[PDB]
Amino acid sequence: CYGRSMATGKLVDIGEAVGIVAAQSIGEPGTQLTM
Amino acid sequence: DYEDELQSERDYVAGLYARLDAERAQSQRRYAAALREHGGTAVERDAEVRALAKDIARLNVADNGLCFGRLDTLDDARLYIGRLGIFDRDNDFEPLLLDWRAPMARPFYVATAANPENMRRRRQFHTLGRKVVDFTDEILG
Amino acid sequence: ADVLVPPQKQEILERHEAEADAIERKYQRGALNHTERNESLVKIWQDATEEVGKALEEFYPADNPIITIVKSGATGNLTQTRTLAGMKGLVTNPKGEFIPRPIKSSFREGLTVLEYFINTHGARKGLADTALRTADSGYLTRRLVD
Amino acid sequence: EVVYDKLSKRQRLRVITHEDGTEGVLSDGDHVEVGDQLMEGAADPHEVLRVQGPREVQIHLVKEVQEVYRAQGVSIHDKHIEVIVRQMLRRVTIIDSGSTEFLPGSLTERAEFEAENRRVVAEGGEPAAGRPVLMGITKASLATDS
Repeated sequence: CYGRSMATGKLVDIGEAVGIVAAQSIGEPGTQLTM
Repeated sequence: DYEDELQSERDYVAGLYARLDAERAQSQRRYAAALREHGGTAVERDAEVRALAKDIARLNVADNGLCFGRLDTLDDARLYIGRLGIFDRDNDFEPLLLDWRAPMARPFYVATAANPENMRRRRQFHTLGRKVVDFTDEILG
Repeated sequence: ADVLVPPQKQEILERHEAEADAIERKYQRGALNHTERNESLVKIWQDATEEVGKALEEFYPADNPIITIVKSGATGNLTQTRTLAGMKGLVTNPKGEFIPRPIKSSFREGLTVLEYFINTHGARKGLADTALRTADSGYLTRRLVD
Repeated sequence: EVVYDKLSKRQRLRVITHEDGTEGVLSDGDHVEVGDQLMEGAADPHEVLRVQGPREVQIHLVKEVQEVYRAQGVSIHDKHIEVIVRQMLRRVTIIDSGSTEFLPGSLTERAEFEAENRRVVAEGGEPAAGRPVLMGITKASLATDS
């Protein structure tokens, strides 16, 4: 259901902490937005 | 007579809507461009965003009930009283519309039948949607 | 020598100065509110700035290093080139609203005393707001992680 | 005839712009379908959840969150956003407690609500009744059992 891991281009391995990856991906470009 | 005058008023007011729509579209295009590829420092980008949003809001609020009615004058003027001030740039910024919050459009509510502010005839628009259902006039002097 | 100035700049500035003088003539008679006049001048000078930017983009030869850097995608953008060789344009006061007096001179030819003085507001605001930007981003990231 | 009372004059109505209809702006007598936005603006996620079920709030939240980054020059895959959206919709709210051990007025996960209903229907015969509830990041985080 998660699909391929964007960082590796292959099906996500068992045990990947996708929650941390998603949080970091959402938060990294945070400083580039308007306030 | 009355029908022809109503048609002319509808045509002019439709032109006013056309100008409003063109300005709103330009503002929306500039806002969209500034959101994505402004380029520079964040403060200027935010200021541009806020200014474009303010312009969009002020133009958008005026879509419904754009004009309240004509205000003829004895001084050979053709003032139109509405929600916003609109000027034709190519005509040395000829006022096509005057906001009733402006001072030049003050008499609309101050002048009376026995105390005319050099005005000739005051018109009321029964606005509904994108056109006026009809109008009712009052003669002052 | 590589920072060229378009020859069309002066005529555009003169035409828009005539337009600004017309707006000033109209305002005093009471046909426009203060905010109406301010936003009208802002719109006029934004049009002037975009026209100057178009002229600058068309004038520069494709092989100029300044445009070569931008067009190749290495770094920078056309707005920086405009404010460098074209015109700085409108600037904002501390409250975030545009000052109706534009910065005609570019950094290539040098700003006057008052143009430089009013240019400081935006830089100070950005340098002050960077810390809050970082703090807000960190807070959002922390909540999303949690 | 469902009414909306306190709508302020500071807003504008819906637009459609069908290929042949050329509606313009809806004023009166027009027809709209369930879930269509009436007044231009930002919709309420809870209203969307109630009107259009739980699937639609997923799409609405994902799309609205994406639009900001997409329009501000940031590319993030939809899976990252929907991972958080999934956590935002883990729990359901109970109208009144049945034979289950749950006390009323509490928020519980579907993996618990459905399991307890299925276990109590065999003997208790009174499964709990509830509805989906959308939660914020903070409330969802503070509800952890650990």
